[PDB]
Amino acid sequence: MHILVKTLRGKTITLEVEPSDTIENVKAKIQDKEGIPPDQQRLLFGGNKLEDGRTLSDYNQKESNLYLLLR
Amino acid sequence: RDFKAKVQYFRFWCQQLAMPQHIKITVTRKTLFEDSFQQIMSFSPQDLRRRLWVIFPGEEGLDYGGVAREWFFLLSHEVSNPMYCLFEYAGKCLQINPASYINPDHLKYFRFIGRFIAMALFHGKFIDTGFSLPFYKRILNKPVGLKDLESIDPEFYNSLIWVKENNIEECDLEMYFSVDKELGEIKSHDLKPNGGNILVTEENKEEYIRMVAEWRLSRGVEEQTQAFFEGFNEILPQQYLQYFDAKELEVLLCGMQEIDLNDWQRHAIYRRYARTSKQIMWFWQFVKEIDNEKRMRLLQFVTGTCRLPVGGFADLMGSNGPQKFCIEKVGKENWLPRSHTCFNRLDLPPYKSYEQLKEKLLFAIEETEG
Repeated sequence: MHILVKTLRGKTITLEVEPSDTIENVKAKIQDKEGIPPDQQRLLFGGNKLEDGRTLSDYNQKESNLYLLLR
Repeated sequence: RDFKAKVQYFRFWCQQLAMPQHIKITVTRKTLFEDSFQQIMSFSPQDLRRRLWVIFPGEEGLDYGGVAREWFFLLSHEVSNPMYCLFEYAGKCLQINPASYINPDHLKYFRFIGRFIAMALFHGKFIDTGFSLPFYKRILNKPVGLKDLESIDPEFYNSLIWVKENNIEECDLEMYFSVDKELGEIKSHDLKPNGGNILVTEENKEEYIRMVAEWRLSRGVEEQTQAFFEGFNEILPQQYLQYFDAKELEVLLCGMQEIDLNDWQRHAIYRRYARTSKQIMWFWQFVKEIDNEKRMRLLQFVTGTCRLPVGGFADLMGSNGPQKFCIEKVGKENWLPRSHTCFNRLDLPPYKSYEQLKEKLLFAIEETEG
């Protein structure tokens, strides 16, 4: 499922990921396109923060917006 | 306050600025948008303040008396058509399309849409089209912020609410008062002077959340908005609408509509609540008690608009496609009720009595959330 990875600056990053992929695996996939260490990354879906290890199907779909906050 | 008193006052002000005699407006149904554009622009603002004698030559079912109500109704539908490249719309609200530059004369057309909307207010004719809650605040020269971003972009709003409610200094997050701007390549754009080298902290996180929300709600429609208000203010000056709010101005433009309580309850979903829940039954007793004037304000408070589709509450639309009216169980009796216009969801707390619900909801739809 092709989902969008956005920031509060206005940047966007379309990354292809399966529903079984985790937040630690999603942050590791962002390193191949953006080049940021996964420890400095802080993703969030909805109003809640995404915890590294849990699968993407728990937070829940195609063409979604995940906001990335750098550390 | 009383909206009937405010509308009656505004109608008196227009009657004083009105001009004598009338003007001819000739249009056709086939090329209505372009005919109307050529016609409205051929006249001066003082001529557009005279009586609008509109005609649809060669249209059975209309006569050579006044036909302005059918013109204002039909033309408002064609304004939303995406082929003109001015507004982006949902199939079957008006959001200015940032790619309107495609139409080389788009700013000339936005001035005409400015005159059209100011002419509907002045002449007391209703339109069957409406802008977003923040856009009505733009017309009223009221400040825009994070609250209004939820309607246009809910996930950006949700990311900003996390920054507001969580500790950025403990989490150690790199954020500056600057945003991306493109046309070739991309460059930084400061929100405040020297914003790019000003780290967002706990002291100024509220200022940052405001300035980003304000930017996001007008990032690529500045010239278009500026062109719209050139046309608006030359017919009706914005100063005449200062005593109205974004919900009153919508009803002043779109007119009053009788809401069907049966179609409302039949096509209403419930989150963590049942149809037989004490609070859900008190809510429909409240809707039945209040006058249509307050039912429209309750509908506006939950969905973001008094307008409804020709189909009904079954064809109700949200931000992510079709979403029916929802009532969610959230909080405790101490809380005030909240809403999510993107999903038409009402966050109703579990109150202990009907009078508490009647006092809390009636106050929340009048005084709004802050």
